[PDB]
Amino acid sequence: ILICCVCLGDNSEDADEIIQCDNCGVTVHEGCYGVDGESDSIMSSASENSTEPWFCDACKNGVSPSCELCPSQDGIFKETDAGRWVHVVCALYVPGVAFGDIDKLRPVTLTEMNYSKYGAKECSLCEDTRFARTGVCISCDAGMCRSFFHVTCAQREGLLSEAAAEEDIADPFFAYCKQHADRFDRKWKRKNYLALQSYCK
Amino acid sequence: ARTKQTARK
Ligand SMILES: [Ca+2]
Ligand SMILES: [Ca+2]
Ligand SMILES: [Zn+2]
Ligand SMILES: [Zn+2]
Ligand SMILES: [Zn+2]
Ligand SMILES: [Zn+2]
Ligand SMILES: [Zn+2]
Repeated sequence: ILICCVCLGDNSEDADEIIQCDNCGVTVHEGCYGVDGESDSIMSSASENSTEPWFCDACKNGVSPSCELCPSQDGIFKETDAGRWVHVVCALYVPGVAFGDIDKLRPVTLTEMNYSKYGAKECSLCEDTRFARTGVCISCDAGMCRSFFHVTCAQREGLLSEAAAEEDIADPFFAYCKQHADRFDRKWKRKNYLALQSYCK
Repeated sequence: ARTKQTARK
């Protein structure tokens, strides 16, 4: 079963397929990575098979990167304008981080304001406490709750949500801590997260 | 891998 490592959804259709990197194995919605609606590759014209190879941006550059915004090494990355790397999901959820091209989600331009938040909050969900003050934490978005976590640490716990397009919320990406989360949403998100972990390995 | 657009209905 294919799960997108950015949004943890499992729907895969001809318009938005969940694809897989043929080197590191990560799986992602075309539309969650800016690789949607692109013509078949030139290597693909050869084969008569129904599929063509695909590689994420980090593998295209021969790196197994770390993220400027969190301590996790898993998931899928985009290059920054300074030659560093960030998770797609970190860039979506961290305030003040935007994509320079929304259609292809590239590149990511991090600012002095982003860097001044490094280590500024302690991640309350880090399993390795040695990294709880690396990177940049987001907070719970319920009321004035001041609970902080890395984006990818919240993702694992099933805490990242995305508003539907019809809801017309300007920033549709939000997170709640466990105290304020939707219990059903957390259930299926952790389930898809765990299936994604078993899938890659 | 990725499914070619030619093979997408
Ligand atoms: Ca952002
Ligand atoms: Ca947000
Ligand atoms: Zn997705
Ligand atoms: Zn890869
Ligand atoms: Zn990250
Ligand atoms: Zn953390
Ligand atoms: Zn909260």
